[PDB]
Amino acid sequence: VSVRQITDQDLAKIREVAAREDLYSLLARSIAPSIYELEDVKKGILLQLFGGTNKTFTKGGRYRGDINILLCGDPSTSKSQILQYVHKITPRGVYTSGKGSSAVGLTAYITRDVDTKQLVLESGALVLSDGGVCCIDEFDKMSDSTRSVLHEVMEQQTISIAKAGIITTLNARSSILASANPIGSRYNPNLPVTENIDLPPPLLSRFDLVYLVLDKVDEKNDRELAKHLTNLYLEVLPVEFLTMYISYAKEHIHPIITEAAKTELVRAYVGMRKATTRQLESMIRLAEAHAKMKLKNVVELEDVQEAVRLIRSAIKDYATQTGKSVIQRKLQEDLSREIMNVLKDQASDSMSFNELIKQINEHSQDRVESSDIQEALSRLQQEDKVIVLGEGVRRSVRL
Amino acid sequence: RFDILFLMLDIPSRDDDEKLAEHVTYVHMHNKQPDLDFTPVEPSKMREYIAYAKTKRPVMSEAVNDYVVQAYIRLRQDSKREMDSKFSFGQATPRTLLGIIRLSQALAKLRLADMVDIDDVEEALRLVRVSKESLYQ
Amino acid sequence: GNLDVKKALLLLLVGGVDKRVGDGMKIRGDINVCLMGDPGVAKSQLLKAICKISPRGVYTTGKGSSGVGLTAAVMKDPVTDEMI
Repeated sequence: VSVRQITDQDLAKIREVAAREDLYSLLARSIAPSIYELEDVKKGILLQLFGGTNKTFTKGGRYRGDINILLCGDPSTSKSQILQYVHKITPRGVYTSGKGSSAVGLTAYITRDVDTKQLVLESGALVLSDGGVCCIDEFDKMSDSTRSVLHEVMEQQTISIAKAGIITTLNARSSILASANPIGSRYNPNLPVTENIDLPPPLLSRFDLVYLVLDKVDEKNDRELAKHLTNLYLEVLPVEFLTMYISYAKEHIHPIITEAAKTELVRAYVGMRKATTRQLESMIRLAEAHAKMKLKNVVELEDVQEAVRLIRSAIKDYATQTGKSVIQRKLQEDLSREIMNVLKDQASDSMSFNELIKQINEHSQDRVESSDIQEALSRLQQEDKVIVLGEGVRRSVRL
Repeated sequence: RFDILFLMLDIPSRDDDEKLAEHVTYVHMHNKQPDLDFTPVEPSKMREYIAYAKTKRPVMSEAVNDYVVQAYIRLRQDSKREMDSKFSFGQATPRTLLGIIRLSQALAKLRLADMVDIDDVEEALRLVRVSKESLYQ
Repeated sequence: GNLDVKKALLLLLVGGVDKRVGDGMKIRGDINVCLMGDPGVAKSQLLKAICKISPRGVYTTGKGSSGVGLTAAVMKDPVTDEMI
C-alpha cells in the first residue's frame, strides 16, 4: 500500500508528561506549533479532543463529551490552517467547505450502485463525520437546509433518515468545529455581538463556545508575528506522543467531578446570568475535559475557574438587538398611536405606507427604517392591531 | 487569497487613443508590430531562462527581511486607517506579505543570484500599490 | 502598453520559490493574479499569449470548464470500456 496498542514505557512518559506542570499549556504549543499566538484558541482545541464524558445513566442520557465550538474572526487569520491541521490530527476527522457541502451530502446519499444497476444507500458527511472531530467551512454561508440536520445532531446526537425507501435513525456522535467568516468582513467595534456573527440566535447560543478572532494591530505583535513569519525563510514540543495520549486519554480515563467542583460551578453561573444552563451544560462538559487531562478519575476543583473563564474569554468578546427592552415595542406603541391619531384625524382608518415612512422614520432616531416599520407592522398584523389594506396603503384594525 | 489584481478601467485619452489606434492602424497594415524600438524574445530561448532561473531559489537577506516587516505594519497601519469603505481594500493580511516576500523571491530569480536585494524587495511593493490606486483615474 | 501589467506577468510565469516548513506545510510558491476591468479590452488575449509560452499552459473560461472539468470525473468510454 504505502486497535492501536501502545508499548508500556512511553505510557509512563504520559504519566511523566502528566506530572509535568505545563502539559495543559506545553501541549497547546505542541497542538499548533506552526500556528502563532491565539493560544486560548489552542486551549479550546486542547479541550475538545478530550472534551466531555459519556453518561448513559440507567437509561437514556448520553449527553456524551461531544462539544462543538465555532471559530470566528478576521479573514486570513490562518484560522483555516488549524482545521487543515486538525484534520490530520483526528483518527476520524471531517472537513468540508460551505455551500459545496449540502444537507443531502451530510446523510443518506442512496445513489444507484450503477454497476449492479441498483440504488445503494450511502452515509452522509455527518455519518462519516460521526466519531472524531469535524471542521466546518462557511458555516455562516451554509444552507438553511443545512444546520437543521445539524440541530438534529446538536440535540439527538443522531441522524434520522426516513427518506426514500427506508427509515434509518442513525447515531452520529462526533466533535465538530466550524470556521466562521464575519460579513463585515470586519466584525467592527461595538455593534451587537450576535447580530455581527450573523446566523440565528437559536443556532448561535447552542454552540459550546465561540472564539472571536480580532486584530489590534500590535506593533509589537505583527512584526514578531512577521518574525514568526520571518521563520521559513529557513531552514518542548511532543508530536505523535500526544496523539497516542489522545487515544490513551479516551477509554482509559473516566473522570467523576465528585462534590467539590459542583459548589464552585454554581456561584459563577449565578454571575453568568447576572448566560444559560446551556452554558452550565458546557461548564461541566468543559472542565471534565480538563479532567480527562492529567489522567484524572476525579475533576480538580480548580479547573472550572478558567473553564468559566474560557467561557469568559468568549464573554470578554461580548463587550463589543431584539434583546434590548422595547425596541420594536415603543415603535409599535408610536406606530399604533400615530395611525390611531391619523385614524381619528384623517377621514380614513388608514394611511399610506409612504406616508407612514414620512410620519414615522423622519421624525426621530427612535423611528426605524421603512422595512423595519414594515416588520413592526407585520408583528402588529399578527396581533390584529392593524390591517394591511393592500401594498398601496396601511390600515388600523377595525373594531 | 489573491495576491494581485490589475484594474483594467479604460478612460479615453485622445493622445493615447490615437497612438493605440496607430498600433491598430499599424496592423492590419503589416504582420510585424514591434518597432521604434524593441526586439521581443522568442519563447523557446525565453522559456529556457525560466526554469533555469527557477533552479535558483533565492535565500532572503535578513537586512531586507526586517524591512519588509516594517513596511508591513505600515501597510497593516495605512490600510486599516482607510477604515470604512471607499478606496480600500484592507486589511493588509500577512498572506499578501507572505506572498510579497515570495515576490522578491520570484523577482530575485530573474536576477538569479539568490541574494534578494532590497530594491528587489521594494520592487514588488511598488507593484502592490499600482495594482490599485488607478481607481482615481 | 500596460507593460507594468506585463511586468508582473513575468513573475507568475516564474513564481517561487514556495517553502518547506518541515511541519510540514508547504506554502505557495505560486502567484494567483486576477484582472478586473470591462469591456473586454482584449484582456482575454493576454491569457492567449501567457499560457502559450508557459509550460503546462492551460487556457480556460467560466463556461467553459466546470468544477467537474477541474476534477477527475467518471465517464463511459466509447469503444473500449468502461466508465474510465
